Amino acid sequence: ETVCVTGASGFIGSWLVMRLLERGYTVRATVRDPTNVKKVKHLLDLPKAETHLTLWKADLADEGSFDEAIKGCTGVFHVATPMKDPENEVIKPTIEGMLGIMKSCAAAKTVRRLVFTSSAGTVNIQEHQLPVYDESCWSDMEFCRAKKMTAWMYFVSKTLAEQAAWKYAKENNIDFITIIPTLVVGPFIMSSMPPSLITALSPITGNEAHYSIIRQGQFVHLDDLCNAHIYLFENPKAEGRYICSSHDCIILDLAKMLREKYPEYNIPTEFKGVDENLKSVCFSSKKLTDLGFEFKYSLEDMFTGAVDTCRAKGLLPPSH
Ligand SMILES: NC(=O)c1ccc[n+]([C@@H]2O[C@H](COP(=O)([O-])OP(=O)(O)OC[C@H]3O[C@@H](n4cnc5c(N)ncnc54)[C@H](OP(=O)(O)O)[C@@H]3O)[C@@H](O)[C@H]2O)c1
Ligand SMILES: O=c1c(O)c(-c2cc(O)c(O)c(O)c2)oc2cc(O)cc(O)c12
Ligand SMILES: O=c1c(O)c(-c2cc(O)c(O)c(O)c2)oc2cc(O)cc(O)c12
Repeated sequence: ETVCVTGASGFIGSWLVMRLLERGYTVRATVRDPTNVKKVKHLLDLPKAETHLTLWKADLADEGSFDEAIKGCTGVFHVATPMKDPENEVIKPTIEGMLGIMKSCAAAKTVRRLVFTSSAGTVNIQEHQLPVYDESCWSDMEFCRAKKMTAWMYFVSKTLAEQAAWKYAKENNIDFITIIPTLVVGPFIMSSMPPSLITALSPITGNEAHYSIIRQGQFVHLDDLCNAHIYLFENPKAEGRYICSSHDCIILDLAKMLREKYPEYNIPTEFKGVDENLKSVCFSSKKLTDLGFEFKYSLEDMFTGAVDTCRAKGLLPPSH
């Protein structure tokens, strides 16, 4: 059958296409710029890309642009998201894009299910942290707007887009699933540095401005995540939002896993404002596992796959 994947040039999108191709789907991968060799080379190099992968130019800002790509699809995987005035440059596009792709799905008449990649930023952005988050939990928009932490506009954009999308999904018998990853970490097929690896390997690179997100962190392996995407597309019992997250630990525990694996790097021992009495916040993937889905990887796997791919590509120095 034929499935569309938006944001195929990205870290999650390209890995998902790979997996969908390996499982024997015919894939329509969407990109904003098909002439960009540094993004399409990696797509066109995937197994079965010659016979089962087609490329489609589309942009979330352009109303109707996903129309033709989606027409004749049985499934859509909406992974793409827009990345000075955030309210209009990021927020509105994301919501409109989202609706735009369900409109395009309905216009298509052939889509049986739409799977949206959401964000942990839709779940736990509030001032007080619960010890365990689940799918009934939603982020606090007034806290986002009033405090404006790093990435606030992506918290707000994805929360609003997913809620706007659920409205539409119930209205129009559009059968909609959402998957909520926490920090996605793993090897990758792209030659640019995955954004979430800038955050995950921050203990190594010393990028302080990324610590807050891993102070109390949650993690999922890219391959577990893509599988979860396909599983949920297929498994017709699937309903609702699904958290996809395999590990949680505070930054001390992360950094401590890393030091032991990577003596080679200058991985600090203590972090500002972080007691060992800091509780870890877990994202419960019970709803997903109760369906039957199983996680195949470990925190160690994630960061090994990551650091190995990053050095191989010259994105990380081999030591400090
Ligand atoms: N990685 C994580 O830790 C993580 C965790 C939770 C949720 N997510 C969600 O996962 C998705 C994938 O993120 P990722 O980390 O794979 O990011 P990425 O590698 O930066 O990929 C993002 C994709 O978005 C596409 N895109 C950006 N602007 C677009 C636009 N205006 N129209 C159409 N496509 C556009 C980019 O395509 P081009 O640049 O080719 O145009 C790129 O393919 C995002 O929705 C994000 O919110 C990621
Ligand atoms: O670069 C960043 C980023 O992209 C996101 C992000 C968060 C979400 O919830 C999303 O849904 C999303 O698309 C992006 O958060 C961040 C949080 C930080 O503390 C620091 C960062 O550098 C980022
Ligand atoms: O999409 C992203 C995302 O959801 C989160 C995130 C992870 C968590 O574990 C949370 O608890 C949380 O609230 C947000 O971080 C990110 C960091 C990046 O560099 C880039 C991203 O795209 C995300």
